[PDB]
Amino acid sequence: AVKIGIIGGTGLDDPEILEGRTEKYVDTPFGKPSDALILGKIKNVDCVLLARHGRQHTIMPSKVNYQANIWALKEEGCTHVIVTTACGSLREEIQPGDIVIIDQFIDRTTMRPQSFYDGSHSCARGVCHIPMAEPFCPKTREVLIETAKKLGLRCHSKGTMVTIEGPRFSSRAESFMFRTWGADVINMTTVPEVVLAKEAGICYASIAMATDYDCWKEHEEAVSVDRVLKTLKENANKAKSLLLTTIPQIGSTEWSETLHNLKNMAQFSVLLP
Amino acid sequence: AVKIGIIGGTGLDDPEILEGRTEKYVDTPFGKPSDALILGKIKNVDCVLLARHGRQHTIMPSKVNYQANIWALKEEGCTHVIVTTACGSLREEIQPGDIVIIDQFIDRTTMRPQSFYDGSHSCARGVCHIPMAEPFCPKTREVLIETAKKLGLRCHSKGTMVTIEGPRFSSRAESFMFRTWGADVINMTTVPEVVLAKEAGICYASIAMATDYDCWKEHEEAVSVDRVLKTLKENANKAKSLLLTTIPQIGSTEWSETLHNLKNMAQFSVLLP
Amino acid sequence: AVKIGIIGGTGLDDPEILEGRTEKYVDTPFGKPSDALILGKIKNVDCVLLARHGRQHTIMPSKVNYQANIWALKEEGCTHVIVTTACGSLREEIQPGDIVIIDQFIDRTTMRPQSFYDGSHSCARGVCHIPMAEPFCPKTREVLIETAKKLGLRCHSKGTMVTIEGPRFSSRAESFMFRTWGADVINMTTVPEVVLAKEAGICYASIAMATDYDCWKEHEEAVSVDRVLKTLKENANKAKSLLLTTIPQIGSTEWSETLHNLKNMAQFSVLLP
Ligand SMILES: C#CCSC[C@H]1CN(Cc2c[nH]c3c(N)ncnc23)C[C@@H]1O
Ligand SMILES: C#CCSC[C@H]1CN(Cc2c[nH]c3c(N)ncnc23)C[C@@H]1O
Ligand SMILES: C#CCSC[C@H]1CN(Cc2c[nH]c3c(N)ncnc23)C[C@@H]1O
Ligand SMILES: [Cl-]
Ligand SMILES: [Cl-]
Repeated sequence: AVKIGIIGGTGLDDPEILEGRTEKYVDTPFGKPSDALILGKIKNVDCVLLARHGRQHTIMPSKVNYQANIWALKEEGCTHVIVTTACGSLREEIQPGDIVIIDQFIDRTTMRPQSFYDGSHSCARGVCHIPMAEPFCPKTREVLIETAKKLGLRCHSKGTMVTIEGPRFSSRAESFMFRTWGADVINMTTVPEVVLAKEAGICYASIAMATDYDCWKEHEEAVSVDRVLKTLKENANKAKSLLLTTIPQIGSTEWSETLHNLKNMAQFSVLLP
Repeated sequence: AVKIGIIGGTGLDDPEILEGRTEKYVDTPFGKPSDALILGKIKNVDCVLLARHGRQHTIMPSKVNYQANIWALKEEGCTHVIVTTACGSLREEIQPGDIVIIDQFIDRTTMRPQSFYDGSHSCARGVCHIPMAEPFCPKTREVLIETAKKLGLRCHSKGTMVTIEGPRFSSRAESFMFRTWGADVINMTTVPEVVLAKEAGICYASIAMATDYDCWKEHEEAVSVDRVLKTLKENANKAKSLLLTTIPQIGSTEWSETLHNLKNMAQFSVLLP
Repeated sequence: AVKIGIIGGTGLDDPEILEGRTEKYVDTPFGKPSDALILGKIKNVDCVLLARHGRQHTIMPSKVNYQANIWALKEEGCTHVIVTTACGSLREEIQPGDIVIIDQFIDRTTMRPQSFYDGSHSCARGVCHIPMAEPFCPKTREVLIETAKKLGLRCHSKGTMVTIEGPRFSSRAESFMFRTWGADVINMTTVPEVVLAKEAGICYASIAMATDYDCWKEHEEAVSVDRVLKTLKENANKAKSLLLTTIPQIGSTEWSETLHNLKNMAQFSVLLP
């Protein structure tokens, strides 16, 4: 049995993707999630949708309760969390509207708790050092890549996401710099969402959608809120189709070994007295 | 009508630059500014001076209330904010005593709010993502550069400021590293001052004064508090002359289109529900 | 007269190194240290041992009270602080089990106070900007290197430690990146421990022990908590022997000029009104 958590990002957090919807507000040991969980189905598969920034997009990236969001999805019984995230492109070949099925990150955040195991919660006791060599589930990523090909979508099979704190966009010097570090796309939300999913033993993958070329590339429209939202208005349907078609495929294969290995990694990352 | 906010940095925060001075303590939604606003004039031009670290230099860079400072200057009616900032040189050609009219930054701060739009203040509602491609006003910078040439000052026309959290100085490995990233000068205060000025719709520019070569360059005196203050004692008059001569030139040209474009950029960076 | 503070890191915080042990719990203006001070001797030399993470390893790196730990050791009268720290190797030639007598750092921490002089404590008044060009005591390092050679240990004479916030391990993209920045080893605790020791006027040195190759190097066992603790179980005796044999050598040479120079650097880093 699988259950798919969906975290919707900017422009890309649409409840109408699920059939048989029911709204459920929850609390967690780490506070309230961004908004109500939306429970529902894609074909025969149970899903749980959550708007990263709230359904009215009122929560900036620095203030998103990543702990509560992941906790809530875990507690509802999710085996997988597949998210969407708008991003800037740091590579000529990654065009606005393209999907990138990211496989790595570089952290540039500064303000965010990255662990459940902070010494202050009885529900997460001990000192936990989660491995991040392979932060995203490669099996979930594989299904996303295969499905995007079946849909004929422009989709990059890997990529390194640099996650900045924000909410400001990057300077040009920063944009240039991130290119030298080997970053391929830029956003404000992947870290610590991916990290906490891993501590939760959840298969996590990210549908990154390029919306702009940040500010490094000449003769392109400058990143701005309006430019991002424009690209998403034009291209959001592709992320929706990809979730709708991927999720049944996840539901039809066997995940017990993958989930057991993740559970083991998570459990053995915690040192108790 | 222009009104010029002046934020004075280390060694470079002198009330006697203004004629017809009056002290005004203010409060803001983000707390108290570093010290009293000093209201006054340079020739016919209204100005507002504020000591970044307080007039006795009692507030370390991490604890400066950048939000309150920018808010106070905005509320007093400033159209421009021209600041001074001491810095380390990361380039042989940038000698101690030189001025750099910086045009870019790299953020290495970790502790600082970078936005007015934190979800907690009625005066700044919404989610704001300000563009930082061009963080400094190029027209204000142009007048500073032109004026420095008229004064015969050693002045670099551009440069990338890496802003570290401090209050410690950088290690040698860090200094080396920042050079590879393309940083030209190093300080602890540009970020988030520049960012918040942009959200405020204010033309912001920075008179950076090199005081040392940080710790990368052989056979130079090591950076220390005493070395910084020594260089400033010797060279502060140049920043003073540059402000005194630049500000009347700003006052004599037309800023309405520049200010309108900045106001638009700022306003359209905010998403409301 | 010398007195050697010892901070023990992961797997490497063993009270039985000291003869004539007495436990002493203390408080400081910055809160409680990680655990009781253990007072005792190595040959004729007074020492003070403190477990960085508490004796049961219950305090994650982000939550270690670096200020209290250094303060407590200073207040007990330590002239030197020699620490152990497990780390990942970022260089082929630094093999698991090797010691590195690190001489530089790159900060990647985000959550940590790095100064005693925060404006909130009467015991540390003023604005302090400590120089970090040479963060570790070269004389203490020299004795460690010489002693490791006398013991026949695999020991690297220098190295740059990148200190990450954690508690997660690095992604592969990050690991790759830190290699390009010239980092040689990776940990979560050197910063701000080294910085605060310098403000305290204490000779600080670090016995770094490589436990893994992080996640950059093919055909090596992946970093995990279990892998780290396994390497330490196998190799901790080497750090113990090195402390036991180094400390008497420190005790037998003259430190007054070295300590005076450090005290001066620390004192002149503070600006008062
Ligand atoms: C309000 C609103 C909507 S626009 C700002 C969103 C989009 N997101 C991703 C993003 C898209 N382009 C980016 C870029 N160039 N840098 C960082 N992040 C991004 C970053 C913010 O969460
Ligand atoms: C107290 C006092 C006066 S000296 C410390 C000031 C100077 N400033 C700028 C600065 C000058 N040189 C620097 C360097 N090498 N690194 C960072 N920042 C700087 C950083 C601190 O705010
Ligand atoms: C609980 C427990 C014991 S394992 C986690 C410890 C070891 N330490 C140093 C360390 C060893 N290898 C590392 C690596 N690859 N990255 C960062 N840090 C490290 C980082 C954590 O404090
Ligand atoms: Cl923080
Ligand atoms: Cl960084």
